[PDB]
Amino acid sequence: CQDVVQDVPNVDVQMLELYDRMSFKDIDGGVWKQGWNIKYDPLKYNAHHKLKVFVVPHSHNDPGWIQTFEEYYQHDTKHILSNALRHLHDNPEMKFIWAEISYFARFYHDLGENKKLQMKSIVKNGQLEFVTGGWVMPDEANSHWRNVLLQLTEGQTWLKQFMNVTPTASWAIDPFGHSPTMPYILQKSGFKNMLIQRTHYSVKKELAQQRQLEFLWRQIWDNKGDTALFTHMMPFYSYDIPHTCGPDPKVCCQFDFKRMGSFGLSCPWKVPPRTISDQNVAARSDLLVDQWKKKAELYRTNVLLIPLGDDFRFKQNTEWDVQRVNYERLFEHINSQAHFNVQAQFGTLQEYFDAVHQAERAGQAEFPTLSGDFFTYADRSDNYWSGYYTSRPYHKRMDRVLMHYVRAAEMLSAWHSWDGMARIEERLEQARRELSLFQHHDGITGTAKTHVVVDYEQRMQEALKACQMVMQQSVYRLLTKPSIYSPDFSFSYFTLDDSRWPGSGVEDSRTTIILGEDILPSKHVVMHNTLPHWREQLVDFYVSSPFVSVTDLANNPVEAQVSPVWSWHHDTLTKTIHPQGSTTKYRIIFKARVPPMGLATYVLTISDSKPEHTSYASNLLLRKNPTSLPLGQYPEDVKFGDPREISLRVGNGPTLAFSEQGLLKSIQLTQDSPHVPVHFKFLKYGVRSHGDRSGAYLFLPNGPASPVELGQPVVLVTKGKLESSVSVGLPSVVHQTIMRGGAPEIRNLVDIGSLDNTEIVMRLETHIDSGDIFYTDLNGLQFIKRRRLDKLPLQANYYPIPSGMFIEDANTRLTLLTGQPLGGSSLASGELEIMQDRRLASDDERGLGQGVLDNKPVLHIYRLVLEKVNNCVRPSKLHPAGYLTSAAHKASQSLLDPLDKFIFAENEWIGAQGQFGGDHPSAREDLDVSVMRRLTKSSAKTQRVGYVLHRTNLMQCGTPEEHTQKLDVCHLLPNVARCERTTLTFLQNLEHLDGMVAPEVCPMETAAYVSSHS
Ligand SMILES: O=C(O)[C@@H](O)[C@@H](O)[C@H](O)[C@@H](O)CN1C[C@@H](O)[C@H](O)[C@H]1CO
Ligand SMILES: *[C@@H]1O[C@H](CO)[C@@H](O)[C@H](O)[C@H]1NC(C)=O
Ligand SMILES: [Zn+2]
Repeated sequence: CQDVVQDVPNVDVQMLELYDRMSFKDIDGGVWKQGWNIKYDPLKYNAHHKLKVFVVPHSHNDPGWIQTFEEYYQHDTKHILSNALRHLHDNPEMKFIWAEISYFARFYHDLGENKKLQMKSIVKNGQLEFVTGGWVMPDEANSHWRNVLLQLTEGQTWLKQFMNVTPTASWAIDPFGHSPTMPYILQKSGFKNMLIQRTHYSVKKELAQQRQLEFLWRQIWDNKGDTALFTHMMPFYSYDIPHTCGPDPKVCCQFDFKRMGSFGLSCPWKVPPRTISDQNVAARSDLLVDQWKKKAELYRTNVLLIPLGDDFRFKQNTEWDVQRVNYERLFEHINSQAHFNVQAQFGTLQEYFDAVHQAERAGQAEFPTLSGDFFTYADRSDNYWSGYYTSRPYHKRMDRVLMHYVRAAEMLSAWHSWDGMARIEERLEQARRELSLFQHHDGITGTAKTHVVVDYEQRMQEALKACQMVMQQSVYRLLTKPSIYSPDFSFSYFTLDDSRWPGSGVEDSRTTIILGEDILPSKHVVMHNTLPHWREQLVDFYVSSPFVSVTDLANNPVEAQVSPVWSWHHDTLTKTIHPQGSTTKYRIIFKARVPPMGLATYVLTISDSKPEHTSYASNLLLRKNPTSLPLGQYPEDVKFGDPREISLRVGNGPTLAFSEQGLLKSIQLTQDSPHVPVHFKFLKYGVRSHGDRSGAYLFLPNGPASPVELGQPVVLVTKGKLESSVSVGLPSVVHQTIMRGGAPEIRNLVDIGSLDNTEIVMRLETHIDSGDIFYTDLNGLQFIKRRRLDKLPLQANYYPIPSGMFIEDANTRLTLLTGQPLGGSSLASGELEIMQDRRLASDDERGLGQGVLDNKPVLHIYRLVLEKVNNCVRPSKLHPAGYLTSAAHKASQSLLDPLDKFIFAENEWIGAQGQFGGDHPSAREDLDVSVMRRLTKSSAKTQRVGYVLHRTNLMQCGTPEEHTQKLDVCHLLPNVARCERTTLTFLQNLEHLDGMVAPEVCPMETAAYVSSHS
């Protein structure tokens, strides 16, 4: 195993280091606005050394953006694919590449048998080539690596099954900036090459000058280079034809033959394309070859990539003809004129890369190594695209909730084979596809039109119902005596109880468990733990009486706490946002202990008075002019007081101090230790008056953020033995700090309401000497070092916070973990800030054609971890990575993969069992079973189950925390006959494993295994 902490990799280009030295000046470079006037030596090419040009036709099909997936399919894409099949079938030298498998699958299944055979032969013969092969071309900023892998797998599994091909070349031309998480997943999925486009214009200029646009991209912590994936970064401002033939768009536009008039389209540089003929072909070729040779100067080999395409192109039959025939004329003339020393032809992406690598092996070139990422993207001037790190935050949070449900449904149902009548495969397929579709760079990114966001949300809501049905049927099967198990596959044995989604305040969707001495006295509840180690976590349920006690299934009492159910309302009468307590239901809380990847059953029983093992929280309402708050049968009266500082401590954990406005002020780790200043504050950013306006994509603040005026907010304090909290109703936000004895949990119920042209940010102010350094994660997979640069505007210093961020000095670290991707930064030493929501009334000119005015209440969740780190073994000052401690990693896990809760729906569960998985191995804390998926249907003689194992890297800080079982996923299910290491998509066997034992992986590595069973 490589050491990912102490050996700083030596690479030719390290993006953080490049960022430190680069100038980022935005000067007019001539026709190539953001470059320079390229020049070439005409004698560089001759008969023995020609320029091989590959023109690769393509069509960017967004799965939802301005139209919904289905509307684009009906009005556009089905015609693109139908005409592609026809044209390629009839024109054998023509080529075309295809990226979005969601669309291709949709298409293919509406095809007649004869067309399917035709389609398969143009794929087999190489004319139609799939690039990447993912269900979509995912966003790279907000997406979790688990879902990037999920959608890549959904598309490639479809391609292998139906087209019998697995792409090894990736094409990502539209994501708004790029992540090293991609080469990481791709390289472990059999890929050999990848292409990217949207990177900072300054970076493009800088790398082009050094001919470093093609590089071996390795992970920032990879000293050896085993993760390296050859990468081609396109050099210009866009992937359209005007910006892909060469440096001058006025010239390249004349070579987009769809712009002569009958298609509506035109050249904004004022010169239109003209049909090629014998009279003008020489003059046209002169212009075109000149462009190619200039573009060729920016790269190292004599092989040139020339994409030919744009959004939803190759739709009309006449369009196929006008592009094909004109380019064929150009090719015939150019290739026959020795003096150009050029051999040009239509080609595919893989043809291009194969030719480049042949040249490389011929010693014609050597490529540089690079590590780092490509965020935050700006396509021009000061237009940094950091607004989409936060846009439509409701759905961003929904993404993470569905990510987890999918994982839990596939894992719970993988333990058995199911009869087709149960429709398990069918429901999981739908859940996987709706979630995969949302990874699209206009889905999770929050950059689609209002009704298209609605379409994605409705699809994820059906996916969530599908997962719940699979999960509850599975739990019923795993915890009912076999000889009693009698399933009705359309019945609800259990209903899921979720405390954080949609969230209290967003939607009253939780069911109350109704008990009564004169009716039903008890109720079974079941917790599932998808993680591969024993886990204890407090779980809460709503009950109809405060007098309830908890037992495990051997009837051992379990300590519990009951609290009122508090909800907040903007009292548009005394003009306050204040809490109300339920007089009809209550919350019971207790610690559930659940086996690794297993289940645990508990029983809640009502009594007529205080039970022996249940305690009650005290409640304090702080506001001047208080009024009473009745709580039905709750046994303790609410206490009142004037606003004041307060301090709390649950168990032996930290003591937190709060301001009189109910916000965190300081944290004291132990009895003795000091009160570390850590203050939460909410501020707002506005939009510029004149000039470029912020929009769904762009964040263009009219200056630093200004404090939200709070007034005298109402603070609610709940103090219990197991859980305490401090909640405050602020304008636009009900902010809550919850304590269970470890790092606190923070929840914000954000409702920007009608605050047009406003972005609400949540900031943490500390005195940690962080300087200009901070850390953010990439796709929930790794943490990268960021350096705030004052030579860049504020918006350029915002980065994706997909799951976490932290700042530290020599002794102290503050890490903020999130349950949803949002934008964020450290704008000053000791500060961390993360955007909560943004309402924008103007369009930001990137084609969306609307602002963001469809905001809705959303419950954001976080864990806040203050830690001493002077004793931790950290990477050197020069290392570009950072790593979490054990506590922060477990805190991220508690947000992304909590215990699932099921309430038995009927009165009596006959044959109920108390636990499942008590014999599963409890693996080391840095190891996770990211995916567990049965890959075969029940009629298959040999069952196959796939596992994706991921090991993160946690800092050594002096806490032994040892003694753990080795997890061998291949022996989790009985009767194993074979165990294989495979690509992460499970599509290719890479190693036959001895003894059918799957070894554990190294820190920061991810592996896949498939176990076969008789
Ligand atoms: O085709 C052009 O005119 C290009 O410059 C592109 O603008 C092209 O429309 C496309 O990339 C626009 N992309 C499409 C969509 O997926 C994005 O949100 C959006 C952001 O601008
Ligand atoms: C699938 O591709 C393989 C090459 O790996 C080929 O040998 C096989 O015949 C193909 N199967 C089908 C259904 O054409
Ligand atoms: Zn796009």
